[PDB]
Amino acid sequence: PCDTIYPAIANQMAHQMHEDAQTEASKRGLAKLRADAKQGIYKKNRKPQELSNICNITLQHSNDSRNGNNGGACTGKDGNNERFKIGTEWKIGEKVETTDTDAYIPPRRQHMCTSNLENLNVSWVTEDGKAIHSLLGDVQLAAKMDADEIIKRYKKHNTLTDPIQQKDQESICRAVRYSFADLGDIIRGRDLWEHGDQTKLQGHLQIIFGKIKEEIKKGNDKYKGDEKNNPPYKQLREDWWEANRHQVWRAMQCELKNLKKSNGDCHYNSRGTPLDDYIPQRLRWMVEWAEWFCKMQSQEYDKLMKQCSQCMSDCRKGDVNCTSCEQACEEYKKKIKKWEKQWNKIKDKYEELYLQAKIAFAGTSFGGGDRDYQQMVHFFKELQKVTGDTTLGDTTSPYSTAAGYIHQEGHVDECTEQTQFCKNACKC
Amino acid sequence: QTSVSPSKVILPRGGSVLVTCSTSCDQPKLLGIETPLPKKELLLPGNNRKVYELSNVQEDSQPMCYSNCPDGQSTAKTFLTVYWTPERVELAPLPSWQPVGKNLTLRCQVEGGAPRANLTVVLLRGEKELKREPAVGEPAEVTTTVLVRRDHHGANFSCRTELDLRPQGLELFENTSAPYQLQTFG
Ligand SMILES: *[C@@H]1O[C@H](CO)[C@@H](O[C@@H]2O[C@H](CO)[C@@H](O)[C@H](O)[C@H]2NC(C)=O)[C@H](O)[C@H]1NC(C)=O
Ligand SMILES: *[C@@H]1O[C@H](CO)[C@@H](O)[C@H](O)[C@H]1NC(C)=O
Ligand SMILES: *[C@@H]1O[C@H](CO)[C@@H](O)[C@H](O)[C@H]1NC(C)=O
Repeated sequence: PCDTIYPAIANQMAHQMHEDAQTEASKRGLAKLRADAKQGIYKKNRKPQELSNICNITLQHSNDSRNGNNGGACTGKDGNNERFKIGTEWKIGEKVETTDTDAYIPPRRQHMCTSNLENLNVSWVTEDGKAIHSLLGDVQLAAKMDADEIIKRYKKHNTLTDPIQQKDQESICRAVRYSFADLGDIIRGRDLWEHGDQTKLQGHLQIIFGKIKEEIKKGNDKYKGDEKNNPPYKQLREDWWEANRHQVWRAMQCELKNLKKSNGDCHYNSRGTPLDDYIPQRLRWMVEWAEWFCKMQSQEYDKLMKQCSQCMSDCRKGDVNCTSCEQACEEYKKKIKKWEKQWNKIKDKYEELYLQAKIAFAGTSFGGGDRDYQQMVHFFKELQKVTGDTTLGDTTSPYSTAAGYIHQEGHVDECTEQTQFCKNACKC
Repeated sequence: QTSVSPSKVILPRGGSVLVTCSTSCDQPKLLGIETPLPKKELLLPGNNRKVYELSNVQEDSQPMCYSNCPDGQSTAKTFLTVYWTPERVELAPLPSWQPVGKNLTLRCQVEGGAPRANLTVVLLRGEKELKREPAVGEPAEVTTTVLVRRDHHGANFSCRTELDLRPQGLELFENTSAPYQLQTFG
C-alpha cells in the first residue's frame, strides 16, 4: 500500500544486524583485531608518522605498488565527469550470463576512489607482521579521499552555489554514507559488482587476511578452516570490519566537517557512526536508483513543459510548437521506459526474495549468479517476524513489494507530479 | 532466452524452496517447470514470470524451466542439494572387559548422512583422534585397531560424524555416538 501509517524500521533492523555482528565477533577475535592507522608501516617506512589524528593522513601513507603518480586513490576514476551528472545511466555486472544480474551499480560506485587498494603491494603490508594496522591505513585513505571527491564532484557535476540547498546537502551526506557502506561490503566480500579490478582487488585481500589469521594466532585460533568459506575468510573479514568501523567513519568525518548541515541525514557528520553498512547492498542501491531516478524525472519534466507550455495554456495542431512538443513528449517517454526497464528487474527480484523467506525454513542456503541470496533472505526473515508478516497471503506490511519499501524508508521527494512507483498537450 | 533464480540451492529435507522461471519474450506461449516434486503455483501479475513453491523436497532434484519464446523453446535448469544429519551412528558391539595386551578392533556404523561428499567420520578416545576418513557406503563402515593398555582403564571411546556446510554458507553439524569404556584387567 502507498489507511493507517506504518512505522519506519530500517534503522531497527540494521541495529539487530549490528547486535548480531558484535556478539559473534566478540565470541572470536574482535579485541585482537582492533587497529589504528598509526600502528602500521607504509612504503617500508619505519620513520615516525603523525597518524594519531587520522585527518593528517596523506597519499604517501599507502602501500600502493605504484605511487609514482600524484593521484593516490582516485587514479583513473571518472575521466568523463559522469559520476554525479544528474540522470546518468546505470550499468550491469559482467559475470557469465548465468542467472543474469539484477544488480544495477550506482554511478558513484563505479567511479569509486579505490586505485590504491586495486594496485596494493601485499608485501609491504605483511612483510612486518603489522598487517592489521597497515591495512586500516589504506582503508581510511580511500575512505577520506573518496569523501573529499564525492563532496567535490557532486558540487561540480551539478553546479551548486555557495549557499548549498539543504536537500542537496542531505543528498551528499547520504551519498557519502552510501560510500561508507559500500566500502564495508568490499572488505567482507559482500560486494555485488564483479569487475576486472574488483577481482584483482579481492585477490590482494584474501592474501592479506591469510597472513592476518596467522598473525594473531600467537596457538588456538577462532577461525579454524575459514579459508574454506564463501566468501573466503568470511568470519574473519566480518569481525575485522566491526572492530574498526568507528574509525573508518572517523576518517570520513575529516571531510564531512565542512558541510554546514548537522541535522537530518547529516546527523552522523559529527555524532556517532552510521548503521548503513548493516543494510544489504542490493537495498542501498535500490534507494539510490530511486534518488537518481527522481532527480532525472524532475529534469526531463521541466524540460518537457518549457516546450509544451504553449500547447495546453494555444499551439495549433501542425505548427513548430507541436513538432517541438512532439519530440519532447517522445524524448521524455524514451528516457522513462529506459529506466523502468531497470526498475522491472529490480521490483521482480525484490519480490522473489521477500516471499522466499516465508516458505523456506531453517538451514536454507543459496548460491548462484550472485553471492548475496543467503544474507538477503535472512534479513527479510528477521524483518518479516518483526513486522509479523510471515503468512503467505498478507499485504498489511508495505514491505511486501519493492515500491512499498521505498515508500517507508526511501527519501525520494523531488519527483514532480508523479510520486508513484505503485499503481495497485502531447497530442496537439 | 530462459533464466532461473536461484541456481544452486542447499535445503534440509522436508522444507520448501521458491524457484522462478522467466523469459526474454514478454508473451511466451507456455511457461512452467518440470519436476516430480509437489509444486503449488503462486499467482502473480507477471506474464513472462512464473513462480512455484516446491514443498517437501526429500532428495536431490534438478528441475528445468521451459518457456515458449517465438525464437524457439528455451530451457534452463536448477540444482537442488539436500542435507541431513545421519540417522544412526553406532559402534560395534564389544564387551566392556578386556585383558591387557590384546589386539582390539573397533567398528563404527554410520547410517545415512547427506551429502556424503562433505561428510567425514572420526574415531576418538576421549578427545584424541585415531582415524579420520570420509563416509562411504550405507551404513558407512570405518574401523581401527587399538592395543589394550591398562593406563586407559575406564577411558571413554566414541566415534563422531562430522558434516560441514561451511563452503556453501551454512554451519557444520556433528553427532557423537555411545561411549564405550573398556575395563582392563590382568
Ligand atoms: C545429530 O546432530 C544434529 C545437529 O548437528 C541433531 O539435530 C539437532 O539436534 C539437537 C539436539 O541435540 C537440536 O538442538 C537441534 O535443533 C537439531 N538441529 C537441527 C538443525 O536439526 C540431530 O538430532 C543429531 N542426531 C542424532 C541421531 O542424535
Ligand atoms: C564438499 O566439499 C568440497 C571441498 O573439499 C567441495 O569441493 C564440494 O563441492 C563439496 N560437495 C558438495 C558441494 O556436494
Ligand atoms: C569418561 O571419562 C571421564 C574422565 O574424566 C570419567 O570421569 C568417566 O567416568 C568416564 N566414563 C563415563 C562418563 O562413562
